[PDB]
Amino acid sequence: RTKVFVWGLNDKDQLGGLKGSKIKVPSFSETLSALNVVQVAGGSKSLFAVTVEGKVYACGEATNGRLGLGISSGTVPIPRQITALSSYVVKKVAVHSGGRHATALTVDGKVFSWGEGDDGKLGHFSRMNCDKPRLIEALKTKRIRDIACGSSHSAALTSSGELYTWGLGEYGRLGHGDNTTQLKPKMVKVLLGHRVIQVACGSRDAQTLALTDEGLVFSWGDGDFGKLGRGGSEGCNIPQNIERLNGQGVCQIECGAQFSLALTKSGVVWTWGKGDYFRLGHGSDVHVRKPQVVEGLRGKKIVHVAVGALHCLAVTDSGQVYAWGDNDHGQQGNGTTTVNRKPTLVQGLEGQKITRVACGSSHSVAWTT
Repeated sequence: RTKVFVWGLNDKDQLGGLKGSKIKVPSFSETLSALNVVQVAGGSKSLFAVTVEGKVYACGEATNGRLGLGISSGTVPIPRQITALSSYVVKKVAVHSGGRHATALTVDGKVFSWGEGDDGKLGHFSRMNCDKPRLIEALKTKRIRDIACGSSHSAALTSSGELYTWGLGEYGRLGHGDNTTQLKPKMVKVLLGHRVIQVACGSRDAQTLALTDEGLVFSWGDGDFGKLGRGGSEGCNIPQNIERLNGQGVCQIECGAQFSLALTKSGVVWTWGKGDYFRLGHGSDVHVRKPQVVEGLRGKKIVHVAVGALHCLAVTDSGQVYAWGDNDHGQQGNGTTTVNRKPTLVQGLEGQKITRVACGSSHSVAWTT
């Protein structure tokens, strides 16, 4: 039994079966709790769940085929299974919080993509949309161990540590030294000789992050608001090391809208980038152009984080969920629509030892094991 809780925006039933549009307090999801979820992932007004059986369920806005259920208009208000993937064991779904396309990675290392096909982010040597998932033929020969999607590009990394990016080339987010759109996965040759073990992709004029098995964090792409983490606002189409995070023990990296977040093995959260609407968690809405420790969580061992467009969630080792950022749609889970300028204990989860959070554009998810 895996207890799942949702809140935030529900205008397109992306919360999976709640009445109302601004769910302001976490709410037990009967649909999602029944599935026995291993992962929940949130896209643009969309929700995905990977069950312990390896199946995938989707709900939310159907526009652009973002749900992979064979339709490209309307809404799916009850989680439905992505039967295209029924004969595979899916281990993970990657979607950006402001995303209209996604990928699924199977346990044997095959990768499927579906949704909006603009700028080639699906990886099928085209710009076609895909209403149902399709095997990224280009990666058949590679054992893929992780995936990430931005709003306009996608990434996959192999067991050996090589990183592939593809999709919209503009502002250098792909990391190949030019700004050329890539319609098929292309290997980031600069990161060879580093074992890349995780990657994260942003939205709109986007950055990209990579993490190596030695703790090194790399960033590239759009530089606006200092989201690349090296000060100023200069973009870069070549992966550059974020010197400040070296030796910190970074173990997870995420990209919200125009900002970056890192979590360390010892439990520290670092954020940087665009500060508007308090998405960084430092108590003010100024930009932060090199990574800064989120002081409001000092002394709380954070074990899992998730980022939406303008909000963050962090789980403590004791099962408490802290949120910060914008609250126009109740995604803070403080029972109001008041912004959390600093990390704030989420309401209505006491007694529930939460181990995982996820976010979509303006909604939130917490669940147990």
